[PDB]
Amino acid sequence: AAVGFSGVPSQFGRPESGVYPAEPSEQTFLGMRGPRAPGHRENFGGKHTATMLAIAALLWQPVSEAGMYRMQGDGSLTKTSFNEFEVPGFGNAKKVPTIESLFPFSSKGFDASPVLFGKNSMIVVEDPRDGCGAYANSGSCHTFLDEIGDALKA
Amino acid sequence: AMSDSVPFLKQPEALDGSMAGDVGFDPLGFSSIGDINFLREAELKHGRIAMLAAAGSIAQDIFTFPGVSKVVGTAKMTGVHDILVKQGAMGQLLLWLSFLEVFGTIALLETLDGKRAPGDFKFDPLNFSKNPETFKRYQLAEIKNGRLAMMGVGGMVHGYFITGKGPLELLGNF
Amino acid sequence: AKSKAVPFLSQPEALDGSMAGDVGFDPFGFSSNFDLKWLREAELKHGRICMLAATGCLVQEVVHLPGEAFSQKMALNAWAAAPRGGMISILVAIGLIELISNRFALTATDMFANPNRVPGDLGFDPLSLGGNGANRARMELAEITHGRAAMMGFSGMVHQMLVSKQAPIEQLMHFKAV
Amino acid sequence: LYKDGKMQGKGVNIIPVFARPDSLDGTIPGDQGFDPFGFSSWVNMKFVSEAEIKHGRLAMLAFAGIMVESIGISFPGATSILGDSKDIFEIHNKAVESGAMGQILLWVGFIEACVGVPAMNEMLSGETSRMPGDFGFDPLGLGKGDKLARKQLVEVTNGRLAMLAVSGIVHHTIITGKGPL
Amino acid sequence: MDSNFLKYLSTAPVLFTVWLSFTASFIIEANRFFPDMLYFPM
Amino acid sequence: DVAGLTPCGESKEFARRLDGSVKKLQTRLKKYEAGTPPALALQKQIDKTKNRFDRYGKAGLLCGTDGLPHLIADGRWSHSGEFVIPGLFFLYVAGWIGWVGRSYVLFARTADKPTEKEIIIDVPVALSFVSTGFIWPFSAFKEFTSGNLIVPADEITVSPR
Ligand code: CLA
Ligand code: CLA
Ligand code: CLA
Ligand SMILES: CC1=C(C#C/C(C)=C/C=C/C(C)=C/C=C/C=C(C)/C=C/C=C(\C)C#CC2=C(C)C[C@@H](O)CC2(C)C)C(C)(C)C[C@H](O)C1
Ligand SMILES: CC1=C(C#C\C(C)=C/C=C/C(C)=C/C=C/C=C(C)/C=C/C=C(\C)C#CC2=C(C)C[C@@H](O)CC2(C)C)C(C)(C)C[C@H](O)C1
Repeated sequence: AAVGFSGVPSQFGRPESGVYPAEPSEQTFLGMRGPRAPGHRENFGGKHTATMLAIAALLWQPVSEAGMYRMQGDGSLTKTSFNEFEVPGFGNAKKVPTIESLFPFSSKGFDASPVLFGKNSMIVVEDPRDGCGAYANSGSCHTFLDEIGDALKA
Repeated sequence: AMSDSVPFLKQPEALDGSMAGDVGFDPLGFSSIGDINFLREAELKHGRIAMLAAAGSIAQDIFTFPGVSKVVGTAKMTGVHDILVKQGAMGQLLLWLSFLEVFGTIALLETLDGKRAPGDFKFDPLNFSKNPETFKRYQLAEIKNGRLAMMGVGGMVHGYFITGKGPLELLGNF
Repeated sequence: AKSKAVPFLSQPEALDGSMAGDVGFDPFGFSSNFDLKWLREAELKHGRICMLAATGCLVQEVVHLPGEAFSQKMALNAWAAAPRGGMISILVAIGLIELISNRFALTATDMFANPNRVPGDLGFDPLSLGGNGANRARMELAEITHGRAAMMGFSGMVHQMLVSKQAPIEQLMHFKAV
Repeated sequence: LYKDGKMQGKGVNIIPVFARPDSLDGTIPGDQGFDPFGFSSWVNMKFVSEAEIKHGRLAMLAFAGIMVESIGISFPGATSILGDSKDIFEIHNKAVESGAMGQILLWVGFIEACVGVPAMNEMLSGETSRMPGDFGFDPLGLGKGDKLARKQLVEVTNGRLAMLAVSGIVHHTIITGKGPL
Repeated sequence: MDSNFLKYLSTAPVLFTVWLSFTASFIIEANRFFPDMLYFPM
Repeated sequence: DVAGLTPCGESKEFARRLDGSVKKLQTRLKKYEAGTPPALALQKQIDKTKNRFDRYGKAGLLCGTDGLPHLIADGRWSHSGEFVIPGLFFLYVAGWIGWVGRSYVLFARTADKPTEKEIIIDVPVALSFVSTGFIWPFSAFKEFTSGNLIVPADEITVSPR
């Protein structure tokens, strides 16, 4: 009458809903399959999501390198934070929230780049194999195959 | 119903022979998982980018633009990347290629709808493909050169990783 | 009438070869006491978490995010060294994903209340890689086999990390018997 | 030739102390009525047939390579990095440390993953009616109508003989310390 | 397993004893591995 | 600090309690030979006493003039782990137990013989119910707002007034 873990509320005497929507087959790139309003997968389907992700990735690039770049006498550029940008007409609030308030990379010590990971925030790759081989190693490298071989030869 | 390229394997069902370069070559059945339009758009983009990168490696061995030698020094191939990241060149390149790739994303989704051929940006300002036959020959040549340049630029950059020469210096020096 | 995996035992009822990975292996009679839909959903969830977990236990040793807090090659050290607010964010986000992906039907009395809800079918196909009809059963078999293999591998990797105090690959390269 | 009932097929038993099982169909090349442990009753015959063929061809290439490398014949410049000795085990380790056998492993594994796995899977699933060991490889054109056997049967018999020969040669090199010939 | 023996095992005193022993064993093992927890550490 | 109490890591009477406990165990330790199992057991008890007093002294607990930790339970966040957070843990577990018991009672009402379900538990269904209890506050509140928790006063038996 009521199989364990069946998940049907009527078998457990639980208040059900009755209205159970059909499952449509339409799919969204960064969304989920499921019941939606009419017009939804045509206005916010995979095309809209991919376009908005593309536009967000494009607009990330000036946002990642956000700052006041000022040319010097030698033609070099000095980057200084938008937190030092002062405004004339808001009373005692000379410093105001800027785009760097919403994206505070330097507060966390994160060297952001237009491709997210920057020079001083580079992804660290190191080879775990320690420059030795799978078998027949003489030195500071004693692998599992070497352990098998030494166990057999004793 | 067997593959022409690999005669002991079946012809993949998503492959039909319509696309340029179709020889029934998909032994691992990648076209059964992904869309063939997405796959052809990806193949054309990888191939065109690799053709440009191969020609770039050859010409950057051959010569450099005025003033690049001062900023770069005696650095070739991927070794310039980091330097030109500290300089503003690669950021500007990424900005404008990202701007192009936004409309590339819209074009890819249009292709996935089925309103646009994969890799068809209708960019023929010199009207090279007047005849449909010339169009077919240029399509086959484009896909073949793109695949060849994919292999070529892979070889060039990994040979640079081994010797630090450059594709044309390595030929003239072992 | 006998189980194919275990030939000296009778074939378990409610196992009839319909599901992927069904070889008639249920000697303890879990499917005779609990519903197969919940068991399959749980098996797929444990397997998918273990796929991600085994892949992490191998990859995090080789590849790290920048920073001191992400520099632990051994995964049990990376559990403690990683920033705590980030891991609490991971917990909260997993909770929200579990809440919304099951569409507020999370329990043993209301998940599968909708007759269209299929075990392990959360509706997740971001790139629509399932658009092939004869591919489907082989795909589900490959997914459940990867999940079972990942469960066994990750269980072993955690307890061998406890025994050896070494990350898995560098334990295989610097092996010390007990 | 195909010699059904003399060299292959039903009714042929080369070792009559173990009777030929009823499970063997006689269609497979090399069927000479030898299955004492009754594996043919439960295994998939196409898979184990392809496995026998692959083990055999690998052992044939292994015998040819082992003999040509233990007698002393070498490619030009190949002695220098790989050692001027004749011992096959040290040749394996030297070519591993040089990287030669890594390249061999990479390319053989690439071939095996790219076409070998799909050929085995489509043969077993029943999508191509491909026979075991059939990779469609006849560049020089030696079997067209003589393909039934006197090509297949001699291939499997030489494969099995090469398997036994390579196993014997390896363990003799281990116990003696000297390569064959 | 006999269904009547399982039904006997499902009776209130047996399940009560098993569940309370299981709970007691949790409290005992938690206090064995983490003793003297007068407070939640914060 | 709070209510005139001092932190336990600087209270001299806390140290006196620790010293007295360690000395009381050490005078028992003195009568046994080194390496004997009573000696190892007593030394383990000494180690546990030292670790407990160290942990209590480094936890921000307040000690009174008696020398024992005193808990603050007025709601202040500097002592939220002494009553408030154990209270939240209890309330979660207790609401779990109440919710799964109520769910099993309402299931048993639907059976052929409800009282048999009360004395002979349907173990798979009960295990399903005890699994359901992890989201008991939201489930109980939705049960309340849908009119499925509270029953009206005209449907409950009452004595003559
Ligand atoms: C009209 C749009 C536009 C604008 C306003 C800029 C603006 C700038 N670019 Mg830029 N760029 C653009 C389009 C544009 N770019 C495109 C489409 C590309 C190719 C994807 C690039 C690639 C690029 C690189 C690689 C570099 C810049 C740099 C710069 C900066 C130079 C500042 C300076 O003092 O140089 C003043 C210079 C001049 C007044 C003379 C420059 C004349 C050049 C040599 C002519 C080049 C012709 C070229 C071959 C034609 C392009 C066709 C191509 C699409 C095939 C400046 C912010 C540089 C930078 O960031 O340095 C800090 C840098 O290294 N850009
Ligand atoms: C079971 C999964 C799991 C868990 C719990 C962890 C846990 C951790 N990882 Mg790890 N990781 C995993 C899988 C996992 N990993 C996988 C599969 C990869 C390969 C892509 C990595 C690669 C990785 C790197 C490179 C690093 C860590 C690091 C860390 C630590 C800090 C957190 C962080 O920065 O994450 C970073 C996480 C990622 C880069 C990728 C996580 C993506 C996961 C699998 C989520 C994808 C599924 C998601 C839930 C969507 C499904 C929804 C759908 C079902 C509805 C932490 C201990 C850092 C560390 O301490 O170094 C040792 C670090 O530097 N992880
Ligand atoms: C299903 C379990 C359940 C639930 C939800 C309630 C709910 C309630 N009881 Mg009640 N009660 C129960 C069982 C339960 N009771 C049992 C078994 C007894 C006999 C010992 C009592 C004896 C009792 C008294 C004497 C009083 C309450 C009171 C109350 C109310 C306040 C909460 C309270 O004081 O809890 C405290 C509850 C207890 C001390 C007894 C609980 C005994 C166990 C721990 C609970 C049963 C768990 C059960 C085995 C779960 C099986 C489920 C499984 C099969 C899936 C509330 C309406 C009080 C009231 O009227 O307040 C307005 C009150 O004065 N109850
Ligand atoms: C269509 C469009 C336009 C067009 C356009 C575009 C600009 C077309 C121009 C295209 C060029 C970029 C095609 C590039 C081909 C590169 C080859 C295949 C790579 C070869 C590598 C191999 C041989 C190798 C390598 C080797 C190894 C690995 C390592 C080295 O040590 C040695 C070596 C180098 C030998 C135009 C303007 C006409 C207008 C038209 O209306 C519309
Ligand atoms: C659904 C699909 C999605 C996809 C997705 C996801 C990302 C797919 C990825 C699935 C990945 C995570 C598969 C992971 C497999 C790991 C398992 C098989 C193995 C562990 C090995 C064991 C045997 C071991 C270990 C061993 C241990 C015990 C002892 C050691 O001494 C040795 C050793 C280490 C060898 C995407 C996003 C593409 C979108 C698409 O629209 C829909």
